[PDB]
Amino acid sequence: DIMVRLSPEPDLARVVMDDLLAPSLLDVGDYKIVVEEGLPSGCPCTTQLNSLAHWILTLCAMVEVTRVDPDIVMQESEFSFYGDDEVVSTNLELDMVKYTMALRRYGLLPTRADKEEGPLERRQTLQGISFLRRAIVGDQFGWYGRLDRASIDRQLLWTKGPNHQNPFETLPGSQLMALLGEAAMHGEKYYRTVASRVSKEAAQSGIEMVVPRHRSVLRWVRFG
Amino acid sequence: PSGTYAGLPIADYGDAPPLSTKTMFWRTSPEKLPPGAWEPAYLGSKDERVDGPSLQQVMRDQLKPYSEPRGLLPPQEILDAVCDAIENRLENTLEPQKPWTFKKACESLDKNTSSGYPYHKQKSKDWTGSAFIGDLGDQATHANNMYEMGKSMRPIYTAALKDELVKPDKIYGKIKKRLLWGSDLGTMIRAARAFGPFCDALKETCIFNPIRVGMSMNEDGPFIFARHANFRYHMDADYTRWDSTQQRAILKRAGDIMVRLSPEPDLARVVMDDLLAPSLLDVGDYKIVVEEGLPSGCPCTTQLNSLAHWILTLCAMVEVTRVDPDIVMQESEFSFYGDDEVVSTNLELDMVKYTMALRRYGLLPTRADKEEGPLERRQTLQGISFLRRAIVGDQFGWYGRLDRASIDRQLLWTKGPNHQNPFETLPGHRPSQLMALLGEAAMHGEKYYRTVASRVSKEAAQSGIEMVVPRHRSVLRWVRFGT
Amino acid sequence: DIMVRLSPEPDLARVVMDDLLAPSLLDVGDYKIVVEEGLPSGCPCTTQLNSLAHWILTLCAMVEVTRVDPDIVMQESEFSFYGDDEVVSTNLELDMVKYTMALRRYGLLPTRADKEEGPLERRQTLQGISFLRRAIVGDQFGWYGRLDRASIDRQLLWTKGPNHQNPFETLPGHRPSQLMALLGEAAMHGEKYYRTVASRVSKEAAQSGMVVPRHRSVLRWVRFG
Repeated sequence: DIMVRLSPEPDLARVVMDDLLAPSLLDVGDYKIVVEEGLPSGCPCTTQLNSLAHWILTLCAMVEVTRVDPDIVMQESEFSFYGDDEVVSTNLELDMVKYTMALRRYGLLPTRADKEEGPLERRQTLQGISFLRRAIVGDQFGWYGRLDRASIDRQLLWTKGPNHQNPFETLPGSQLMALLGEAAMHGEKYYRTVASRVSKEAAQSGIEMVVPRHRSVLRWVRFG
Repeated sequence: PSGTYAGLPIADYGDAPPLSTKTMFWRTSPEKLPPGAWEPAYLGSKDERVDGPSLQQVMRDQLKPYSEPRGLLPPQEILDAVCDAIENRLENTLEPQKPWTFKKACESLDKNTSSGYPYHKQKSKDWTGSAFIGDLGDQATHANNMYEMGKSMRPIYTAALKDELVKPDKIYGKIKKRLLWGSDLGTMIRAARAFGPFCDALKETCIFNPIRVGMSMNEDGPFIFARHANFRYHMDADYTRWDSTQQRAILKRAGDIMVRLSPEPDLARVVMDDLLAPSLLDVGDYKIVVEEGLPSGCPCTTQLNSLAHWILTLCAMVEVTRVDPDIVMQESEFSFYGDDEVVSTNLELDMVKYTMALRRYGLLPTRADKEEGPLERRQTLQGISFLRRAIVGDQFGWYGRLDRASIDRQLLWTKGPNHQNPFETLPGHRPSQLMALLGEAAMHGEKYYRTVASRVSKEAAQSGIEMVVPRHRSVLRWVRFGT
Repeated sequence: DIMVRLSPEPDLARVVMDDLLAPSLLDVGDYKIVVEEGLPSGCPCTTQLNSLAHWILTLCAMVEVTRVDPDIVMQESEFSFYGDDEVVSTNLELDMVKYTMALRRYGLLPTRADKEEGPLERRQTLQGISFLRRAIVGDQFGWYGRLDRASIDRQLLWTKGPNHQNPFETLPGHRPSQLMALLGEAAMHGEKYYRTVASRVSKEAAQSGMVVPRHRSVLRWVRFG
């Protein structure tokens, strides 16, 4: 309804949204079944819609805990929503017990990092939080998001290509420089490791590639 | 052979010898023990002090914790960052070393301990003063050739029980005897050649790095404690079952650090992979498979354990404070000797969440009052314990002082050959240990020094020769300030 | 008196100290004059003696200011004395006004770093204070004393040799250990200054007839080694 009211052609978007949010027909191959609830995550705009829903739910929980009007929360808070992914920063003293209780009451499934039962954790610093598979870090140059180490090693182990049946087939056929950049934000040690791996790899395939110094590629990815 | 021994899988049959029923501790005088005094641990079915279980049952009781579910692993980003920080600090601190020869690795071993599998022979029985010969010589040569070839060998550990003075409740009440891991000569030599350079280079910087393995309390102690006292808050977690509760992944990170700093990294990688693989412990009846815990048999096991302790502590502090590990490391001073720690820091640490993260990692920290709850944090270094010493400070500086009870114990008990009745009086020599005891007693004042001096004079005037009991001030100056 | 009473032959040392502290005969070339006061800084022990005097004076001022006993001062404080050079660390709440007043009353001439009149400055951190012409610095590895930059550049500009008249004459002689020690002292200032000093040393070695290590190796050698 928000998206329609904010659209330049509200009646046509109203019809399209009513069609989108009606009980959906999912084709599982054998039959077409009717899914009445959940999110139909197929449409191109589904990410914005999902993010707006996340925003609504979060604000609702905070108004249920603080009992103050949503504008008060929203002027005292900064939200970041990408579908199911969130980062919530706020100045209000939030009772995390009741916050988690209200979240679980809505049907949601919030989880602690230790995967144990109990209330959600709130920290006094943004460092360490994860967003878009990256960790939020800060230094004398400012804040940044750095891809975790597992994803870098993983993309060093696997490359994308045409569809095949045995995942352990080696492909006899860019991304390496992006991996080098993402590894530069982890220090000179990990950069040296990744640089050795890429140098050994690219000398077994295609063409040679310059392996920059840590400081140069770090400068390029941080301050472009 | 299949089955389950003490909750742990069975792999093969046991070639280990029977558990020792003797003790090395002798009484110094035929007088009656004071009530509540300490006595050597339970000695088996032949122990005439109590009727207790078999030593096999006590070893089973000590092996039960190794079957227990592990704790949670720290967050991966924190772990990677802290391991990189530790490795970088060691690179900045450690002096590069030259690879160890077979001769140097063979001369580094203690020849008064068992060779382990398969001979269980005292190393000195096949020692020439230069290299190994005989059975132990062939074992050593095979281990060395496999080391040079970069080929893997699986270590076979031998289980034993520790002979030591324990509180009487551990003898006349619920009987307990600490579990010891002995290693085989081949694995000893492999680990020596691999990590001798690293351990020695770490020992040369026992003052500037928290791994305090190899330090001398009387010479290097005061500096360590002044460095600690430069900081605001001080704590000691005093973990219970440190080795049983360790996770092999943390030990693998520590071993990666130890290998990356070694002069022969490819060979040390193979040796560490062999050390940290599922361990084969020989409990006498069977050879069982211990998949987790710490195999505390190898010569480098102390450095490895200390590094793991460092990793875990830093991880917990970074998980609570969310500040970078190097920032912690310049705002903190650690002292680690295996399971023993002293942590000094300026950061305002939420001891509740700190203890929560520690218990989440599988560790078992205990309060001083032995009651459950959060860890204690103090604003002074005074009272903290490290290497069985108490940290004290005065106008001359800081120092480590042996407790009074330990002094009384060493006055009551002396080490000698293995016997069956701990209350037998030793007719033999301790002319050197006694002077050290006099020095340790001097740090308690002239009264306690007079008492200890009376006891020493009485003990040496009823036996052998004698010695001149120096003035309090002279021996105090001698033990405090190097002479 | 302290130094004599602690010597193994106190009666023999007494006469020598009485001779040392008596009105001194200073030879200024034309005459031998009588210096009744001051410190005769010629004897081998003159530094220790001076330092002991420094100790006394410092302690006196503090007990005159704090009104607490000197042994309590000394167990609640840490002193460092090298003749006229000192570093005083203490936990006592010290009125720097009365401290400087008592020092100037004793004939001493304490000076601020900014060369302005007023009481002495006390800081809550040991970092930055100077002792033996070196600065006290601390890092994640511990504390250390590092020679200032000006002295390093000066020793790069000036070298010791035989006595001559024109200070701007260039010495034609071809210094190993001196330059290596200078490289070490420059290493404790960071890789930037170490690179500059290393370039200067190499350039000064291309006019004569060593291995210039990486910063980290020499840094570890001079810090821990």
